[PDB]
Amino acid sequence: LVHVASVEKGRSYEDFQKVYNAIALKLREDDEYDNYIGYGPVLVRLAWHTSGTWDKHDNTGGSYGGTYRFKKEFNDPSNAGLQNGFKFLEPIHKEFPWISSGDLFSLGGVTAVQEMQGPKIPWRCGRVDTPEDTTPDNGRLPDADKDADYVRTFFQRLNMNDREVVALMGAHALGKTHLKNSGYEGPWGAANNVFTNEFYLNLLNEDWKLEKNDANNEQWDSKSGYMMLPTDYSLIQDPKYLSIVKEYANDQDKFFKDFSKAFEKLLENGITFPKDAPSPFIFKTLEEQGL
Ligand code: HEM
Ligand SMILES: [F-]
Repeated sequence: LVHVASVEKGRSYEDFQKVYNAIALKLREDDEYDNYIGYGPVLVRLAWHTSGTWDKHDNTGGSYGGTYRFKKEFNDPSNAGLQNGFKFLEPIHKEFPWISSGDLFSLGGVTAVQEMQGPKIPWRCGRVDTPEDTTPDNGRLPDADKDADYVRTFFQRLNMNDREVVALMGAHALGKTHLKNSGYEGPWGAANNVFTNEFYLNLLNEDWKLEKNDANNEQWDSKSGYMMLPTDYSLIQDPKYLSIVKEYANDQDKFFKDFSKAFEKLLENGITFPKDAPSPFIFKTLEEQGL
């Protein structure tokens, strides 16, 4: 199967800029959510979980179809907590009903990263809604208590290499883990809603102890109050991952650049862009538009 991108009929850059804007403003205005973290991180996760189902071998899942809107995907245990992101975006969808679900879901992540001072993430449009029968089964998203060979292996199915994996992981600077959702509890860092390389810095410069949490899973905790999933901690256990973690903890700049490529790619996996499609869009932030 091939998924051809198909621009929403007669729409162009500034149409999408308006949708960025709406999302970016609600982000600004509902800022009490999760004890002041806001919606940015949960939108980033939604963007990733809606693309992260892709299977490179047969082209199933992925961001195209917006399948997250159907009961099966929406209630995947791996998706617990994301309801809040969909619930944020539902009113934005009603105001721009002409946008595909795939475009909304993925644009949400791109907006959230920029609005949190991350790099610009070129974004392309033309995900087309597909029917309920195209929804991938549960279980394509990664288990948290696994190791480096598990993470490398898992991410091969997304066509991501070592660099992309580590870059994309740095997204764990945003938000926290929530016991009721995933069986883990605690943020990865302090600058909870600002996109930085704090993730690689905390990985390397904290003294972690392995511990049981109240759900009876183990996680690596620091005296500072931070945590790391075993998959997170695996990135310093693997010598080839360690090297790239060092690079990013060192050069926020090279990380932003790499994350930007990986995210767009992640968000576009599975999609065939016809030869005469529009170039990727780069959207202005609220601050660039004087807010
Ligand atoms: C081995 C790969 C990964 C694993 C095992 C993993 C696992 C998890 C878990 C258990 C949570 C906490 C969920 C909760 O309790 O609310 C989480 C949060 C999060 N993940 Fe990942 N994740 C992975 C990769 C990624 C990627 C590739 C991205 C995006 C590029 C990402 C972005 C986020 C964000 C932004 C949050 C926090 C959401 C919030 O605070 O509500 N993660 N992840
Ligand atoms: F995640």
